[PDB]
Amino acid sequence: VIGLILETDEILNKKLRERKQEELQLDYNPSTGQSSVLILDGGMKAKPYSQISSFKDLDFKEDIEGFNKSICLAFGVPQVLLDGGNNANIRPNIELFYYMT
Amino acid sequence: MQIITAEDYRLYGGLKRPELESGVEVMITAANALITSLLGMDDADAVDQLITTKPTRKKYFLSSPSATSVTKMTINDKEIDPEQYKLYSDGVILLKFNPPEGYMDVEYTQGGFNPMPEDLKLAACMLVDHWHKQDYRQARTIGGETVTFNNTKSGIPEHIRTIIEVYRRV
Amino acid sequence: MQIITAEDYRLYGGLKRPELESGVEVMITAANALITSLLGMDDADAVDQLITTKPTRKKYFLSSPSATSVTKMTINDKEIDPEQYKLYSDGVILLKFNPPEGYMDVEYTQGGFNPMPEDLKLAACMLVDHWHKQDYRQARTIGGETVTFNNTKSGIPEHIRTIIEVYRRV
Amino acid sequence: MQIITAEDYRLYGGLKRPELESGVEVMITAANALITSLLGMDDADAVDQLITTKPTRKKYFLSSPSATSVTKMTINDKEIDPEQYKLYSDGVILLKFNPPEGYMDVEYTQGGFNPMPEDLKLAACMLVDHWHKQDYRQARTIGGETVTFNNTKSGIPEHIRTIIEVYRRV
Amino acid sequence: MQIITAEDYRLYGGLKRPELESGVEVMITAANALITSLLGMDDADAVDQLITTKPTRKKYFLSSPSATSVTKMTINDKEIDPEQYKLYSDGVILLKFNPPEGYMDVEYTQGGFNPMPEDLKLAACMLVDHWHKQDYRQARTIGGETVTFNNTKSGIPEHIRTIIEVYRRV
Amino acid sequence: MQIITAEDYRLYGGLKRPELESGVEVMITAANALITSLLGMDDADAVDQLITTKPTRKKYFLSSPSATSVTKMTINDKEIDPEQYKLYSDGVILLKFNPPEGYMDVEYTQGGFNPMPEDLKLAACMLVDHWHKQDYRQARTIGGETVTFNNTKSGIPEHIRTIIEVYRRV
Amino acid sequence: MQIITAEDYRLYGGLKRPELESGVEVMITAANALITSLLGMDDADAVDQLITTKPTRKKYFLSSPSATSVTKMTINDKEIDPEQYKLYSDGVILLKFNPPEGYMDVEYTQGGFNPMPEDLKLAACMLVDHWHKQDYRQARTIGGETVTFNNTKSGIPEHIRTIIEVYRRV
Repeated sequence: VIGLILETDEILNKKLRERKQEELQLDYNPSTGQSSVLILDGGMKAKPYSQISSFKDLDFKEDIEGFNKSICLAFGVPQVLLDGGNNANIRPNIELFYYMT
Repeated sequence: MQIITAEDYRLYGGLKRPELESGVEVMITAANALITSLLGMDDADAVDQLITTKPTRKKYFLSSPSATSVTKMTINDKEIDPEQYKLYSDGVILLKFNPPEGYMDVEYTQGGFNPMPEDLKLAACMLVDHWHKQDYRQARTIGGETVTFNNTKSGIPEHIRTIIEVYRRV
Repeated sequence: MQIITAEDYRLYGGLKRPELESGVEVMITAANALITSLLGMDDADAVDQLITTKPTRKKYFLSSPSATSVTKMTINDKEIDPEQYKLYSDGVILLKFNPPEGYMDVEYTQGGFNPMPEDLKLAACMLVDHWHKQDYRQARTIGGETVTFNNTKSGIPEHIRTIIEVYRRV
Repeated sequence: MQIITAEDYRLYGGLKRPELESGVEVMITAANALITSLLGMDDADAVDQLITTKPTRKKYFLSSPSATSVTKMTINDKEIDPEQYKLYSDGVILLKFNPPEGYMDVEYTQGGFNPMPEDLKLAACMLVDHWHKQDYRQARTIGGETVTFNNTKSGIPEHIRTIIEVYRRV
Repeated sequence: MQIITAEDYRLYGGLKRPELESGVEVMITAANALITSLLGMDDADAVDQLITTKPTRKKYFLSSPSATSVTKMTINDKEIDPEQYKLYSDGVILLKFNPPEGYMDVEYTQGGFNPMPEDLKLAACMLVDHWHKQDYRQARTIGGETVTFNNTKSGIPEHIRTIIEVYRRV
Repeated sequence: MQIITAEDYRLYGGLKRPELESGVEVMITAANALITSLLGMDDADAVDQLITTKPTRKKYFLSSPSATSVTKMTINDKEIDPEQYKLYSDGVILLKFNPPEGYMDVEYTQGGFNPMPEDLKLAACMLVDHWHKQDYRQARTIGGETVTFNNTKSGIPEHIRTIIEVYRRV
Repeated sequence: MQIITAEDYRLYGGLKRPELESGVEVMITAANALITSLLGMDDADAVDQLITTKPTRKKYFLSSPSATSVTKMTINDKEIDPEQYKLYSDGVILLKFNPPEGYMDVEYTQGGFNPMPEDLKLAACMLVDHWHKQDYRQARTIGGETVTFNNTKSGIPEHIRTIIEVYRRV
């Protein structure tokens, strides 16, 4: 994860560059820091980057639910017994499980 | 700072003449001041600073990355023993305890470039040469000879610019 | 570092004159400092560093990729035995144990370019020639002969730029 | 590596004089180092490496595509028999078993270009020619004759660039 | 490969002189190597290859589209009979059975351009002519006569480029 | 193919000299090969091809649009009677039955441009004149006379380009 | 086709000499072929075609808009009486019945431009003039007289281009 990308076309003193990387990261965090405004002097720019691979494309709920349901189907245990439900769901499912399986 | 003075300016070029012209000394001193101003330094024996303190933060940065030592530190009008911090190679200050909220006052002693780098000396010499010979035009032609000067980055030429920006965060 | 000196500068070009003009030595030293500053090195016998330690991380990178050995390491005011880590070919350090949270203090000894590459010497010779002969203009015409110079990448010319950027992370 | 030396440099051009000028040898050695550095190679008898080992992965890549053999291999401080791995034509290493997690330490012997290609020799010779005659300007004219030089790709000219990029991953 | 050599180079131009200059042979051999490298071939009697095998796939491609025959085939350390595959006009290999998963090792014999095409010979001649007469500048003027050279595509000129890209996948 | 040879090349220019310079024959043969390679054709008596067969598809295209006849066809190692298909004016082949899945192997005989069009002859003559007279520069000025050449489409000039692209899918 | 021949070429540009030069006849024949090829025509007495037949479609288009008559028609290997179709002024064919699915085989006699338009003759004459006098450069200066030629559209000049496109779908 990245918060800010700053670009310059000159070789600006690697050591103090890393020091400023630490300083900005510490200062601009609202949990530990009280700064909001940034001034860029000397020609340094800010590249408007985006996020390439996010965690919202990985939607794995339906597949995992399907695998669990299919395993429960294979053994024969009704899903209501594992999850739990109302009385009309509780007792007939218990009878169906015991008898049929 | 004092980067050049007459001896180094003479050594940069070749002057056999008795003495620098009256305008040259002013340009040398002006270059001395402009370079020490551009690199972010400030000529001062001691500097007082307000570094705000939030909890769960134990790493505070001094203004000058070339701070020799901290004479006194005071958080919320309460002095703090020297054993609760130790100043590292850079201006970075590490606090062993958890600082309370409020404001924090530090008095430190600055020292910058005790051995003078030769890059800054060359940059200052070429700056004073830039001012003396009026080489702040886009082009120039005296008879047959034609000269087209370099591009400028924030006014200063490209070479002085690269030297400064190599040293421009102190 | 010390890249060129008078002997190498003489060998690069052809000089039969007895000595090097007073201005040439200053430019040679300036090039020696400027190149070692541009490549990311820092002239220092030993360097103290903060490398923050998070758990389940067992690979920490030293500042200088040319660290010969680590004299001492201290995690949260507690020294670590030399058998819990070993420094690989680069500055990479692997910790056999799981480090606790906090901060780490490591002292190491830098050694850089014991055999000097000829590329850096050639680049420094080109830089000192670039400063000596004022070949930092866009064009120049002395009578019939006209010269148009190369483009500049962050000030330094293209060839010196490519040599540096081949060596510019050490 | 050693690409050119005096004999090949002489054979490229037609020099009949008794000997190469003092500056020419430095340029030849600089080109020899610069090309072998640009092609991604590194002059070293043996190289130690960290390749991260994940399970269900049986194909690990060595840094040098010209690795003759692997002297030893150690995964998580446990040596592995020579019959459990096979080094193919490239640096590709196949593991018959399923490697456990942790880290991998491989020692191999690097050998590159035992018969030296003539393309690299030509590229180095023309780099030496480029440095010797100062053909690193945008344009030039001595009286009637005018010359405008090629475009540059990352500093080096187009032809040397294409030869290098033909060989630029070894 | 050996495309041109002295006889074909002489036939391309008109040399009545006794013997090719010493620099010409090096350029001829360098052109011979660069062309055979740019078209994707690799001088080798036999090549070992890893082609990964997935099920329901019966069509695998050899590296060289000019493979004369396959000496042996091995799928997961199990040799395959010659009757289970047959190599077609190109490097395409058709497997009659369903290959199991894992890796496949194939050893074949390469043969390329037994009748040498005249297009490649002309391209090599014009490349060595390009190197000999230094026709790698944007323009040139010797007195009255002025020449402006062609645009370059990845370094090589347009005509050599089109010939190569006509033959650039072998 | 054989497009030009000495007689047609002579009949274009009109030369009165006894013979064609040794270099001219090589250029003529190179042009003959280059054009027949650019048009997509391939000098071959018979060609073996893989055309994949899906069901409910009864129209398969041969590689060469100038296929005179089909000697043999085999689907999934089973030969097919000549009455189940018939080759039309182009390479298009219609199958009366429904082909099963798998692969198809077809052997056919190519015949290309038995009456040679004059357009290809003119294009080849222009190509050989383009190579002979070094008319592959952007401009040229011999004394008073100046010539500025046409734009290039993938290297070849505009007129040869239009002729080829008129014939460039055979 | 046959557009110009020697008589028309002579009439276009008044000419006194006995006979057209050997190179002129080749250029005339090449232009005659090139124009009739560019206009989409094809020199052939009869053409066989596949037109896909879908139901509820009673209007099928012949390849040549200058088809004089249809000798025979066969849909799905069944001949069709001449009273079931009508060939109108263009290649458009109307079917009174509803054709079944499958494929259609039509044989027609192609005849184009029995009275030769003078626009095509002028275009071919000026193409021959363009080839004969090498007016295929961007500029040309013979002493005082300078000529800058027209822009090109797909190679052929603007005027020939517009004449062709006036007749370019036959």
